[PDB]
Amino acid sequence: RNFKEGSDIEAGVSLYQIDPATYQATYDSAKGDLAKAQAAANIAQLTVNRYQK
Amino acid sequence: NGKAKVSLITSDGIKFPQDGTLEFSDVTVDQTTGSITLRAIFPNPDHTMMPGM
Repeated sequence: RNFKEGSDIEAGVSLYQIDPATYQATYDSAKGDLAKAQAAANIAQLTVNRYQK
Repeated sequence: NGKAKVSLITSDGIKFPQDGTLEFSDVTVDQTTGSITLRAIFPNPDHTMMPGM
């Protein structure tokens, strides 16, 4: 729990931090793919730039 | 110190040895009650408290 029970809480405020075992992990998932996704476009743009010249 | 004292007469009719901390003030109205019900957390070194009672 992030809070003192009965207390006054702001909106969008973290209250209970949950186990991010699968999630932080999961977050890693797209991360590499993002890392890998961008990787492809990297070359592609790397190519396009060349072809441009 | 607006965090109030609280004391107990344990079921034996004996009052709990030391007072306890009145924690928060809930704003909750139980529709069948009028319940202002609060929580005052209490120390239990000897485990005499046995929650749920």
